[PDB]
Amino acid sequence: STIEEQAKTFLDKFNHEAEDLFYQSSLASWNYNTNITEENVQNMNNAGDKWSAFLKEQSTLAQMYPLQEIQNLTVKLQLQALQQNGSSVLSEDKSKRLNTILNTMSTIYSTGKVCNPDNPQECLLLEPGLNEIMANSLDYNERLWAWESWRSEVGKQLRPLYEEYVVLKNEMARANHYEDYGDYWRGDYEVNGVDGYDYSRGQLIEDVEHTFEEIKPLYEHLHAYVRAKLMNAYPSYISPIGCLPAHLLGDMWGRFWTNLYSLTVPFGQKPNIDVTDAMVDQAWDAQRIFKEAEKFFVSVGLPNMTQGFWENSMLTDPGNVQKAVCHPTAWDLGKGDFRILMCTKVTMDDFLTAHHEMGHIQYDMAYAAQPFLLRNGANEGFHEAVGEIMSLSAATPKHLKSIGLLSPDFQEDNETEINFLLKQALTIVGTLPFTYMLEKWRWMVFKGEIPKDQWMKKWWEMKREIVGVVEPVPHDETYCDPASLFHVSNDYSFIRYYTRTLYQFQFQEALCQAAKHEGPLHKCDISNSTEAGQKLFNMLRLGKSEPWTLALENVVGAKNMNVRPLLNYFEPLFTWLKDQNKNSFVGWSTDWSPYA
Amino acid sequence: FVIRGNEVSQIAPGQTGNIADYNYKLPDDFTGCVIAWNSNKLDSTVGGNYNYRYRLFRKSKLKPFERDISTEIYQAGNKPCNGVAGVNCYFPLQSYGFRPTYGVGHQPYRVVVLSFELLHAPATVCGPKKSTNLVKNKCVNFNFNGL
Repeated sequence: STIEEQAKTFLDKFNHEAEDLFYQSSLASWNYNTNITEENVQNMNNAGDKWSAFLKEQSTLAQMYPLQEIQNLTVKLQLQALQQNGSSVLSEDKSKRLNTILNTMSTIYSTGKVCNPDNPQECLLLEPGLNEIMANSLDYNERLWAWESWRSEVGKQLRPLYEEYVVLKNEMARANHYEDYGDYWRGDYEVNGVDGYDYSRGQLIEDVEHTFEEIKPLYEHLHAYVRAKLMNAYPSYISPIGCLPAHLLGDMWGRFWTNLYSLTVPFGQKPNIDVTDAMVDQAWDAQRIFKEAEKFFVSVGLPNMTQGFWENSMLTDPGNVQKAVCHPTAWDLGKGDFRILMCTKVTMDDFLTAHHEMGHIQYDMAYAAQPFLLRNGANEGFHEAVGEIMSLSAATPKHLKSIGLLSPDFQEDNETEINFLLKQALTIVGTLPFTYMLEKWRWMVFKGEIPKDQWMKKWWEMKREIVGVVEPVPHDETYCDPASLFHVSNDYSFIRYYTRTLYQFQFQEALCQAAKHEGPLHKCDISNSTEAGQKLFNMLRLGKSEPWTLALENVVGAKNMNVRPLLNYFEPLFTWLKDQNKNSFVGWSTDWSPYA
Repeated sequence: FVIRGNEVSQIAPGQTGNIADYNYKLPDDFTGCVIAWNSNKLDSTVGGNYNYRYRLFRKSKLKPFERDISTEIYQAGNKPCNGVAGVNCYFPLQSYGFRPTYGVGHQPYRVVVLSFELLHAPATVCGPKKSTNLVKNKCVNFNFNGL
């Protein structure tokens, strides 16, 4: 009888629609893995982004209201996350034109026909799968020149389209304040139209000389060491002067540098460190058998209730006998069926994604009868606790090595240990400038008012390092295709793991000094930490209304002053990592550095 | 009848798909029209439309104007899997599973094939949704159901 009840009913209808759309994404993948067909990819291009139009309705009632200051902290955070300002300036006809252009260009890009078993290495790089298998060949010259030729022949004719896109944006892009699309899921990260926790103009105009020049020597040393490792440890098959190979980055962005630890092994034929016996024999996953076998004697005597053997039914070949081209769309309805939708390849990024998916589905078995408002957590700290912690706990090879289920053929040398130490050292402040520079770069590039007179100083390395496109002189601006990469659809920005650069350090201090297992402080042991990552499940249902992790503001410290004790704590290790190489010049940074 | 929305993209000349290859054979000289729109509030139920079932594959392609009146047991493998979904064997019958709030790409999409059929009898059926008005006492041209 009131407008509030109708609004609540409409919100429930929207939640049901979102749940049913997720069920659609799951069921289409189920059917297309039950049948030999691929046309479902078409539904990715057209249907998906269409849903975004419906979101517009919410904005129509979300801007003028002063409802942004709800008294409850959790409700306020949820409303900040789910009701960002968005791009509401476009009109209906303009929005329709933009949507049609987006659909047409996405269809053109995603329909790359050149990906087939007969192709040596040139497949659709947009879709992973077999592409990382047949392309594992020593013909680096072909791998580079064929790729650059394909990029040229697919991008040179698109220049007028990108120019018209740019000029269409530029009429109002100076006041849109749109930097990252990932806010669609985490709009609380950046605040548009008013000052917030991000870098405002007054803060940016000061940070470009204090923090920039404070971290410039560190970034200089870091990427100088990276260049030395890349042109010296690797064979000099090509001149270091030429552009770096983009295949080393692994993914399109290359932000996950830890993937280098996965791809540190050039070989791909002989067996590696993985459970592949069932894949060779039965062509199916074998982790479920291990999970079943690691539970028959780990009882705690008198459990409150049992939730470990709900699915006692035996299932063989739960899907396709032979796997088709893989695509990440893992989602299960549950309670009436459970099938593995995600593939399994040699990539720790896939491992971390699948661990998060497994945690979310484990949430789903308990929260399928709950509204979408409380279905997923608000703070990223919950996902961090239920995410990479489990991967780090399971990354210990001691448990698999002690049992001795496979052949006793194992190899380990000093190089592997040094690589492990370097990977651990990549999870500290060293990685911070690399991501901060990318964030600042992406924020400034979408303004259109920065002068373009100078390009050799802070723009010559963009084309040479990130994309690696070979050009006579990189004096151009119209080539900025990666800034509008397809992943804007799925919002896979990794800023949600940003705090992992800091928070996971503190947790180490909780254990590295307490447990102090056999071994010096150089290599801290994290063995048998899976119980620590599993004990949190005992009260997640109870603590739904009082999230303790949201209250503390330990994520950030104090930007208004320099904390002296928190700047020289690990100086002996930092200086050792800094001045170890002899090619690093000591002192003032020379204006002309051809080798930097 | 009703089909899955994605199968609309499957039915095409020379293309693959469940409907084109295993359910219905497109005539080479098909004459007619297919009218379809979202039947979310009509062909779907809140409680779950689990009654509908379909068959993944059939041994022989269904001929035009042929109705599959058989639901025999299917054994896709060379060994008696006895209907167990496993190695080299599949379960012939699967559920449709239509719900009201389905996405457009996979809604219970309508299918209305108005196949013009020439049997051994003169015409007796029409669809004349065009009948205009009528004027009298003026020299005009008139048509009444063919005359």
